[PDB]
Amino acid sequence: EFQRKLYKELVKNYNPLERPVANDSQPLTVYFSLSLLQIMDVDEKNQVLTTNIWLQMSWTDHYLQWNVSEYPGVKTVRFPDGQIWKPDILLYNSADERFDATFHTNVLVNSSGHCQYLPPGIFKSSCYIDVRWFPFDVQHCKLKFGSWSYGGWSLDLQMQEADISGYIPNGEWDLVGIPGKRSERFYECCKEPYPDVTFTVTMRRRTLYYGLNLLIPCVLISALALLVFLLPADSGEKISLGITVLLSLTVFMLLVAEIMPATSDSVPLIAQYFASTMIIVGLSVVVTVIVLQYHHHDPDGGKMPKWTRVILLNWCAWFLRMKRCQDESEAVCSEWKFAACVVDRLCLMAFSVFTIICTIGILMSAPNFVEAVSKDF
Amino acid sequence: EFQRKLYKELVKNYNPLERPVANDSQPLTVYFSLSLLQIMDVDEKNQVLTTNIWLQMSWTDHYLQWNVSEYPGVKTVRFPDGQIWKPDILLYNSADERFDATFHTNVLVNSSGHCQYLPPGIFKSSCYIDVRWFPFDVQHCKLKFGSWSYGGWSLDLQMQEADISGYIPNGEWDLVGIPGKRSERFYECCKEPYPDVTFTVTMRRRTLYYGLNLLIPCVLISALALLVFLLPADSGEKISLGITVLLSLTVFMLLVAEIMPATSDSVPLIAQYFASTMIIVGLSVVVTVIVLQYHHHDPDGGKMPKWTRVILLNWCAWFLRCQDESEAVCSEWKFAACVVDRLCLMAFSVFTIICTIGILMSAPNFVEAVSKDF
Amino acid sequence: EFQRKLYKELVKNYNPLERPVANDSQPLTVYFSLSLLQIMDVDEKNQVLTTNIWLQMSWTDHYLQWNVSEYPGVKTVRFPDGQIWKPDILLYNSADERFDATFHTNVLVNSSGHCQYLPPGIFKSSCYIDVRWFPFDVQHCKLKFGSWSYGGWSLDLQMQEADISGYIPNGEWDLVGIPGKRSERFYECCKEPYPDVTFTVTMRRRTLYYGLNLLIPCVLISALALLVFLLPADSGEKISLGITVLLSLTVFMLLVAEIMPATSDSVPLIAQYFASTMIIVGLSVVVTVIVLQYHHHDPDGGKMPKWTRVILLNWCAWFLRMDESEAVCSEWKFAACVVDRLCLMAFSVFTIICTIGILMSAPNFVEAVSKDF
Amino acid sequence: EFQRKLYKELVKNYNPLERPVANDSQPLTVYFSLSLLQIMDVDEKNQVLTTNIWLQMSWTDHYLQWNVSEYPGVKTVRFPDGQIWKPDILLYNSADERFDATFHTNVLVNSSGHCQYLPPGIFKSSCYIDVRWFPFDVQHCKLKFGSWSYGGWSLDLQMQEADISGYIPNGEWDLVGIPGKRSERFYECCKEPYPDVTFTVTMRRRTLYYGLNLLIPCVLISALALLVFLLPADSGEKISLGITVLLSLTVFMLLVAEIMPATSDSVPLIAQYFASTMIIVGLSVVVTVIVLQYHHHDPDGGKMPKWTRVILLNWCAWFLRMKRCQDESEAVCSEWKFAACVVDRLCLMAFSVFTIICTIGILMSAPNFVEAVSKDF
Amino acid sequence: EFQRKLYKELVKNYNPLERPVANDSQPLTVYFSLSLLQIMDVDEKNQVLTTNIWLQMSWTDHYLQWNVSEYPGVKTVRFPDGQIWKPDILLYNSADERFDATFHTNVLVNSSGHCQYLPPGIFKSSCYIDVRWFPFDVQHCKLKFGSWSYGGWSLDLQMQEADISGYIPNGEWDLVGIPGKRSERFYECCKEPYPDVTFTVTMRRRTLYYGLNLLIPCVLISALALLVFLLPADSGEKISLGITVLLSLTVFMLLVAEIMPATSDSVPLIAQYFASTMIIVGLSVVVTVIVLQYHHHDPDGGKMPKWTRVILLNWCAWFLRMKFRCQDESEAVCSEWKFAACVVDRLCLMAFSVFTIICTIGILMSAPNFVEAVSKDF
Ligand SMILES: *[C@@H]1O[C@H](CO)[C@@H](O[C@@H]2O[C@H](CO)[C@@H](O)[C@H](O)[C@H]2NC(C)=O)[C@H](O)[C@H]1NC(C)=O
Ligand SMILES: COc1cc(OC)c(NC(=O)Nc2cc(C)on2)cc1Cl
Ligand SMILES: COc1cc(OC)c(NC(=O)Nc2cc(C)on2)cc1Cl
Ligand SMILES: COc1cc(OC)c(NC(=O)Nc2cc(C)on2)cc1Cl
Ligand SMILES: COc1cc(OC)c(NC(=O)Nc2cc(C)on2)cc1Cl
Ligand SMILES: *[C@@H]1O[C@H](CO)[C@@H](O)[C@H](O)[C@H]1NC(C)=O
Ligand SMILES: *[C@@H]1O[C@H](CO)[C@@H](O)[C@H](O)[C@H]1NC(C)=O
Ligand SMILES: *[C@@H]1O[C@H](CO)[C@@H](O)[C@H](O)[C@H]1NC(C)=O
Ligand SMILES: *[C@@H]1O[C@H](CO)[C@@H](O)[C@H](O)[C@H]1NC(C)=O
Ligand SMILES: [Ca+2]
Repeated sequence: EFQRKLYKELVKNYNPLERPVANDSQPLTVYFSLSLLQIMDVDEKNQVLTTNIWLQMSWTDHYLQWNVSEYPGVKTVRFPDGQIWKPDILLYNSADERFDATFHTNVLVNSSGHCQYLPPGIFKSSCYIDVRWFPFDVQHCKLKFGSWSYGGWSLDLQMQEADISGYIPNGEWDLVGIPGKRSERFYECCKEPYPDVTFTVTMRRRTLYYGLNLLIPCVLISALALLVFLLPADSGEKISLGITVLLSLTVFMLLVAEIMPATSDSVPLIAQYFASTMIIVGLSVVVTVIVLQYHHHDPDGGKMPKWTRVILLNWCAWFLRMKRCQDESEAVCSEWKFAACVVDRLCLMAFSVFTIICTIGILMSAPNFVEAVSKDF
Repeated sequence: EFQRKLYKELVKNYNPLERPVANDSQPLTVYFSLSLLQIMDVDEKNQVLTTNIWLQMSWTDHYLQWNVSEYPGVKTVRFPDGQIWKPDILLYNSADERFDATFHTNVLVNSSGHCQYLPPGIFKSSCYIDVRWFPFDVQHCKLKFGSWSYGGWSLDLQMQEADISGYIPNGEWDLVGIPGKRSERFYECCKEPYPDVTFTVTMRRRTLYYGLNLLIPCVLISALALLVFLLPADSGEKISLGITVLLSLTVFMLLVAEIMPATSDSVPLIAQYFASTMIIVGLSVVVTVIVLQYHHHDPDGGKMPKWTRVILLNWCAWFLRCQDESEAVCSEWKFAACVVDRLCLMAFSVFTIICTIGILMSAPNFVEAVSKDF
Repeated sequence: EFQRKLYKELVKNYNPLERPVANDSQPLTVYFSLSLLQIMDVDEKNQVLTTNIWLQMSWTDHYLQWNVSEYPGVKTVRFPDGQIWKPDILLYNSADERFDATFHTNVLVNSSGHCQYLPPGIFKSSCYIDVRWFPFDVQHCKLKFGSWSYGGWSLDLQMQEADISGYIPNGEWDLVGIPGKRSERFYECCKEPYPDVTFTVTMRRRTLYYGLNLLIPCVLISALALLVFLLPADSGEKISLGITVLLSLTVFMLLVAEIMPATSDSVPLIAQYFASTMIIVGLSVVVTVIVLQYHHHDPDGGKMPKWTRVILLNWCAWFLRMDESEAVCSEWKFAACVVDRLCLMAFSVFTIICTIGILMSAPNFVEAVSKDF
Repeated sequence: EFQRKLYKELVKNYNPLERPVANDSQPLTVYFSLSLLQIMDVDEKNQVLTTNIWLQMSWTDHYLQWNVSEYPGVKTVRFPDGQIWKPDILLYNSADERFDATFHTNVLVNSSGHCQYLPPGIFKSSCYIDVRWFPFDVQHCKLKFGSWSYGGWSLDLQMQEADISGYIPNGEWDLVGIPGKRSERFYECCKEPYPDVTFTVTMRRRTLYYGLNLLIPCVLISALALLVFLLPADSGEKISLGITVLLSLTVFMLLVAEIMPATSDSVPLIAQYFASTMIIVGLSVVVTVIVLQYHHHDPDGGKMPKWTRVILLNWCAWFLRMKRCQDESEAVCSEWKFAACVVDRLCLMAFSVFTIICTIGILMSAPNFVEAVSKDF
Repeated sequence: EFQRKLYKELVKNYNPLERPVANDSQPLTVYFSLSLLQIMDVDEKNQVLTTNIWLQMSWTDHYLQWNVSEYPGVKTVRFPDGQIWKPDILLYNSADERFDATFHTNVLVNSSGHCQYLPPGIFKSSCYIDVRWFPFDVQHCKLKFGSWSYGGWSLDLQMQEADISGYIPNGEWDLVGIPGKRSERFYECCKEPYPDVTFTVTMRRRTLYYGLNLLIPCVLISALALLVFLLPADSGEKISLGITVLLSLTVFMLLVAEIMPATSDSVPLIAQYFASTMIIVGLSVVVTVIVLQYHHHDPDGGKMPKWTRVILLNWCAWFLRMKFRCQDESEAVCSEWKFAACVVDRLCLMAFSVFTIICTIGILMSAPNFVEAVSKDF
C-alpha cells in the first residue's frame, strides 16, 4: 500500500540523466571503495589480472527523500539500472573485451536520500607483471577507478579503505595489502581535471608450488648430470647420460615459456638460473668430450705434454689423494687414462662447487628469498 | 476471453519494483532450494565448479490473486522477466565472467497468489579445492545463494532441502550429498543483517580413471626402472634404461601439473608419491653409477678395501700370469658389483612397495575408494 | 495497403502472454519436431553433443486469423520475438552456457491462424557418452525438449518425426537414426504432469580415421618392439629398442586420453588395447633382461640346472629346429637364442590373439570393418 | 530544419513489419551480393570457414520517398535496426554459436525510395573440407544465403555479382573465384518455394608453408634414416639410429593431426605420404635386424646356405663391383660380414629407389600439383 | 533544479536520427583521433592486433546549446547511447566477432553545443603481420576508421594527431610511432566517396626474449653438435650425440611454428636460419657416418686410393699439424684408415664451424632492423 505509493511518487519528474544535487554549482561527493573477494587469476603471459571485486559506491540523492512516518514500515527502496542516476565509475586500465565487467544490481536508497550501490564483478585488469624475480616476485597491480565523464568540478570522488574481511585466500598469491590513493590528474582530452582512486594490490607469490615443481627438480636433475664425472669412461654411456638429461632440463624451460609474458623489459630470475644451469651441464658435456679424447688418445700417437704430465699426474693427482711394444702402448695409454680420471675428479669438485655457488648466488639475490623460505617452507 | 481479462486486470497499477507484501513492516517469506541435475565439470586449476542446476524459488505475491469462479478454466498465469517482482537471489561465490549464469524463465502464479520461479542455469562457482588427497580426494564445494539487496527485515529467505531425484551421475564425481545450512550473516557494508542459503556439495572423486591412467602405470614404469639391477654390467645399457625411464616418469608429472592448481596450500598426495618414485629411480641411477665404477675398476688402481671385502664379498654374499692375477682382482670387483646390484634390487623393491603403500594408505578415503571403485 | 490494415488489426488487444486458445480449459496442441542439419561435435571429454538443429514448432492462434478476401494478396504475416505468444519449448538437458542456444526468428502465420516457427540453433546437449567400445561405439545421445512452464493440462505437446533430408554427412559419425518419443512425466516440484519429447540421436562412429591413426599404427610399433628377440644379443641395443618403442606407445596413450572422457563407469576398449600392448612390450623387456642375463653369464658362476638344460636346450630347441669357459658360455649363449626364439612365437601369439579378441569383442566390429574399410 | 521534418514525416504510420510494396500481390525484388574482404581462418579440424564479409542487400521501399526540392539538401536518410523493414536474409549453413554474425548497421534510403544495407560481419560457415589432396587441395566452400521466412512469392531474391576488388589476400589461400548460383528449392516443412543465393568460394591452398614445414623435412629426415645402411655394423648404433629417426618422424604425424578433421570419407595425401615413409623406414629397421643377424652370426652355427652364397656373394656382389681353428672362424664370419655388407648396400639403393618413387608418385597424384609447384616455387 | 529544466528542454522535439546541422546542405565536421593506451596483443598466428584504444570524436550539435546565465552552474550535460546523434565511425578491418568492440559511454556536450565522445575499447583489427624479418621485424598495422553510412558530402571527417601520452609500454613492442592519414576513396557500392582516417601504428619488436629463447639456444646446442667432430671414434657414441642434438633442435622450431601464421607469402628470417643450422647439423650426421665408414674399415676390404691417401694424409694432414705379422700389417693398414678418419674429423670441425659462423652471422645481419635491435636491446 504505502510502498506502492512511494514508488509512484519518487519517479514523478525524476530524470536519470540529472546528477542528483540540490545546488548545481557544488560537486556531488561519492564515496568509493571495493571489497576484494578473491584473486582468481594472474595471467602473467597476457599481463592480465582477473579478480572478484564488489565495488562499493555510496552517495546522496537529493530527490529520493521521504518521511518514514508518512510511509510506515518503508525504510528502504531499491531501483534497477537505468531508472536512477548512477556514477559512471569505470576501471580505466581494463583488459576485458567489453571493458565493463561489472554486473548491474539494484541501488539501495534509505529515507534520508542516501543511495548505496554494490555491483559485483569479475574485473579483468591490465597489470604490468614484473617477472624479474619470478617465482620470488611481488607484484604491484594497479586498479584505477574514476568517473569516465564527470570531472572534479561535478563529481567529487572520495576514497574509503578497502575491505579484506570477506577475502578468501588464493593458495598461489598472498595478499600483502591493498593501499589506495586518490589523485587529481589532467588528461590531453580535456581541460577539466578528473579525480581517480587507484588501488595497488600487492601480491606475494607463495613459492612452495613452483619451488618444488620447477627449481628443486632442476637442481636434482643437474645433480644427475654431475654423476657423469664418476661414470667410468669404459661404460659407453658417459655422454648419453649428458645429452638425455639436457633434454629433460629443456622441458622445464618450455614450461616457463608457457606462462612468461612475451616482454623484453627484463630477464626473469628463474631464466638466469636455468640459463646458468644449462650452460654448466652443457659445459659438462664439453669436458666429457675432452676426457674421452684423453682416454682414447692413440698409443703410438704423439706423446703426452710435459705440462699435462705435471699439472694432472703430479700436482692434481696428489691433491685429490688418488695415486713388449704392446705393453708400452698400454703403459702410455694407461697414463692417458690416469690423466683422464684425474680430470674427472677435478671437474666434479669444480662443477659441483660451481653449481652450489651459482645456485645460491642467483637465488639469494632475490630480496624475497629470505621471506619466502621463512613463510612458504 | 477470461485469460485475456485476467492478464489485463493483473497488470493494473502493478509495480515490478514493489515487494508484493500486504503489511510493509513484515518480511516476505521466499522458499529457496535447488535441483542439482548434473556436475558438469570441476576445474581444479581455475578453482571453479561448473554445475547444471535448476534453482527453485517459491513465494507469495499478494497482488496476483484472482477468484477462479469468475475466471473459469484459468488456474495459472505466467509472467516473464521485468513484468513481475522477483527476488534478486544471486550466487555470492560466483566465478562466471557475467557473475549471473542464470537463464531468466517465467514466473508461474496460481490463483492464491502463489508464485513459482525455476530458472535453469550452468553455474560456475569459486570453489576452494582441497587437493591434498588427490586423487583419493573428497571435495566440499559451497554454493552460497542470497538476496543481493534485501536483508532479513525485508526478505525472509528459508531453505528447503535440495532435490537430486533427476540427478545424472558424472562418471568422475560421486555425489556424496548436498547438505544445506541457512544463516544470517552481517556485512561490513551495511547494518541490516543479510541471510543466506549455503549448499555444501559433498563430492567424492571416482578413482578408477586416475587410478589406472596415472598411478598404476607409474608403478609399472618404476618397475622397469628397478629392472636395471638385473642387467649384466657388460650389456652397456644400464644407464640408457635408467635415464630413459627417469625422464619418462616426468611425463606423468606434466599431466598431473596441467590438471592441478598452482596453490601452495599443501603438497598433493599424488605429487608426494610421484616425487618419491622419481627420487627412488634417481637413487637407482646413482647406485648404478657406483656399480659401474665397481665393475669398470682398473686392476692396477687401489687395492680392494677390507671393509668392502667383508661387507660385500663375505656377509652379503653368504646371506643371498700377470694378466691372470690382474683378471682375478677385476673378477672380485665384478662379483662385488653383482652383490651390490642384488642387495639394492631387494632394498629398492622394499622401499617402492613400502613407500607407495604407506603413502596410499595415508589417505583417509583409500579403503573406501578401492572397495567401491576397483 | 492491406498489409498495413491487417498488421494493425491483428495487434489490437493482443497480449503475447495469453496462450492463444478459444476455450481456456482445453489444451493447445503444439506439434514439435526437428531437422538435424549436422553433427558438429561430440565432445567426448566434456560429454557434450553440439548439433545444427532447426526446431519445427506448429500451432494455431485463435486471434491471428482473417479473410483473405478482405486483404487480397495477403496470405501470410510474420511476427518477431516479443509480439506473439510462443511455446517456451526448451532443451532440458542443455550444456550451453546460455541454456537456450535457439536463435529467435519470425513466426509465420497463415490466414487460418496456423503459426509456424522454425528457429535455427547450435544446440549443446549434456549427453552421456558410452566409451566402453570406443572406437567402435554407437552413441545414443538424447535431446529432451519440452515446455518449461506449461503442463499437459494446458499445452498438449505432440511430436512429428524428425527430418534428416537436409542432414549433411559428418565423416566421423554415421547417423544411424533419430527416433523420437513422447513421454508424459511427473516432476517432484509439481503435481500437474508435464509432457516432453525425446529424440535419441543414434550415431555410429566411422572407425577408419581413428583405426588408421591409433589402432593400426600401434600394432606395427608393437611388432617393432617384438623385433628385439631376433636382434643378435651382441649388437648392444636390445633394451634400447624395447624402451624407445614402449615410450612411443605411451605417446599414443596420452593422445587417446586427450580424447576420452574422465569416467569410471567403464574402461574404453582402446585403453585396454594400449594397456595390453604396453604390458606385452614390458614383459618383452623383462624376458630380454633374462636373455641378457643368460648371455652375459659368468662361466665360473652356477652350473646349468638340468631343468634349464633339457627344458630350454633340449626339448624347446628340438621343436624349433635350431676354451672350456667359452664352451660353457657358448652353451649359455645358445640358451639366450632359444629363449629369443621361444619368446618370439609365444609373445607373437599373445600379440595377435589378444588384439583380435580385445577388438572383436566389440559387438560392432564386423560392421565396422565392412563399412569403414 | 528539413531533415527533422522528413524524419518526422517518414515515421507517420510506418510499421517495420510490413513488406514495403505498393501492391500486396507482387513479390519484392531484393538484390543480394557480398564483398569478401578477407578469409580470416579455415578451421579444417572443425570443418568451419571464418570469413570477413560485407553483405550487400539493396531493395526499394515504396513508403520512404520524397522530392528533394521540398526538402532541399536532404537527398538521403538513414534508419537503424528495429525502425525499418529489412529482409531476414540469413546464412543457412552457419556455424556460429549465435547463427547471425551480421553486425546491424544503418539502412540508407535515397529520395527515390531505394534502400541500401551493407552490414559487416564475421561469418563462420560450415564448410565440408575435402582433405584427400591436402596440402595440394582446392576447397569449394558454400555460403548459402536466403530469406528465412519469405518464399519466392513474397521476396524475389536476385543475384548481384560478387565483389573482390577490395579483397586483401589471406596468405594461406589464393582466391580462385567466388562464382554464385541462384536456386529455387522446396523444403519438407512447407509448400511455398524458397529462393536462395549460394556463393561457392573456391580457394587454392598456398603450399610453401606446409611445403617446407611438413613435406621437405620428411624427405630429408628419411634420407637421414637411409644413412643407417652406410654405417659399419661394428659401430653398434644402427638400431638406435633407426628407432630415434622413426619415433621423431612420428612428430610430424601428431603435428599434422593437430589440424585435420576426424573425417573417414577419405585419407589425406599427406597421411598417405607419411604412412609410406614410415613403412619404408620400418622396413629399413627390419633389414637392419636381418643385417645384424648376418653380421653377429656365430661361426659355429648353421652352414652358409647355397642360395644365400649365390644370391648375395656371387650375383649381387658382382653387380656392385664389391669383391688355425680360430683363423677359420673369422674366415667364415668374414663371409658373413660381406654378406651383411652387400645386403646393406643393395638395400640402400633399393630402399632409396622406393623413397623417390613413392614420394614422386604420391605427390604427383594431386591433380593441381603442377600448378602448385609452378606458382608457389 | 536548473539541470532538470535543461534536460527537459534539450529533448523537446529532438530526434537522434537527425544529423545536427543548421544548414542541411553543409557537411558536418567531425574531428576524429585516438589515444593508444596499450598494445594488449599482437597475435601473429591469427593475423590480429588487439589494442586498448580510447577513440576521440568531437563535433558540434546545433540543437544542444544554451546560455549558462539562464542555467547557472549547468555548464555541461551528458547523454547516453540512443539519446543523442553520434557518428557511426567503425573500424573497417576489424577481426572481432561482433565487428565493433567500442564500449558506448556518455557523450559530453558543453554550453556552446560542442559534443565530445570518448568511447574506450579493446579493438581487434585484422592486420597483415609481415614476418619475413622475424624476430627483427617492424610491423605496420593499419586501423582504418570511418563513418559506415556517411560520405564526404554529409560528414566531413577530419584527422587529429594520435597520442601516446599514457601509452603503457608493452615489453615486446617498441612503438615507433602512430602516424595517421586522411584519404577520400570511392567504393564499388556507391557513388559518394567515403572519407577515412587510417592510423598506421609502427611497432618494433624487442628481440631480447626470442633472442635468448630461440636464436641463441640453437647456437649453443649446435655447438654441442659440433662437438661430434671432437669425439674419439672408439667411443662409438658419435651418431647418438649427433642425432639426439638434431632431434632436440626441432622442439624450438615447433614453438616457432606455434606463434607465426601459416602464410606462404614469405619465409621468416628465423625459419631460414633454423633451416641453415639444421642442414649443417644433418650434414654433420652424414659426415659422421662417412668418417665411421673410414674408421671401421675392414683391413681386407678395398685398398686405400692414392687420392684419399694424399688429400687427407699429406696435404690436409700437413695443414693441421697432426703428425702376428699379418695382423700387424692389417692393424697398420687399418690405422691409416683410422688416421684418415681423424683428419676428416678435424677438417669438418673447422669447416662446419666456419659455415656456422658465416651462416649464422650473415643471415642475422640480413635484417634491416638488426643493428638497431642489437644496439637498443643489448
Ligand atoms: C566547448 O568546448 C569547445 C572545445 O573544448 C570549446 O571550443 C574551443 O575553445 C578553446 C578556448 O578558447 C579554443 O582555443 C578552441 O579553438 C575551441 N575549439 C572549437 C572547436 O571551438 C568551446 O569554447 C566550449 N564552449 C564553451 C561555452 O566554453
Ligand atoms: C619435467 O620434470 C618434472 C616436472 C614436474 O612438475 C612440473 C615435477 N614436479 C614435482 O616434482 N612436483 C612435486 C614433488 C613433490 C613432493 O610435490 N610436488 C617434477 C619433474 Cl622431475
Ligand atoms: C606414459 O605412459 C603411460 C601413459 C598413460 O596415460 C597417460 C597410460 N594410461 C593407461 O594405462 N590407461 C589405461 C589403462 C587402462 C586399462 O585403461 N586406461 C599408460 C602409460 Cl604406460
Ligand atoms: C605417434 O605416431 C603416429 C601418430 C599418428 O597419427 C596420430 C599416425 N597416423 C597415421 O599413420 N595416419 C595415417 C596413415 C595413413 C595411410 O593415413 N593416415 C601414425 C603414427 Cl606412427
Ligand atoms: C627447448 O630449449 C630451450 C627453450 C628455451 O625457451 C623457450 C630456452 N630459453 C632460455 O634459454 N631462456 C633464457 C635464458 C636466459 C638467461 O634468460 N632466458 C632454452 C632452451 Cl635450451
Ligand atoms: C468466487 O466467486 C464465487 C461466485 O460468485 C463466490 O461465490 C466466491 O465466494 C468467490 N470466492 C471468494 C474467495 O470470495
Ligand atoms: C471472409 O470474408 C469474405 C468476404 O470478404 C466472406 O465471403 C467469407 O465468407 C468470410 N469468411 C469465410 C467464411 O471464409
Ligand atoms: C516535388 O516538387 C516538385 C516542385 O514542386 C514537383 O514538380 C514534383 O512533382 C514533386 N515530387 C513529388 C513528391 O511528386
Ligand atoms: C543568455 O542570457 C544572457 C543574460 O540572461 C543574455 O545577455 C544573452 O544574450 C543570452 N544569450 C544569447 C546568445 O543571447
Ligand atoms: Ca608475443
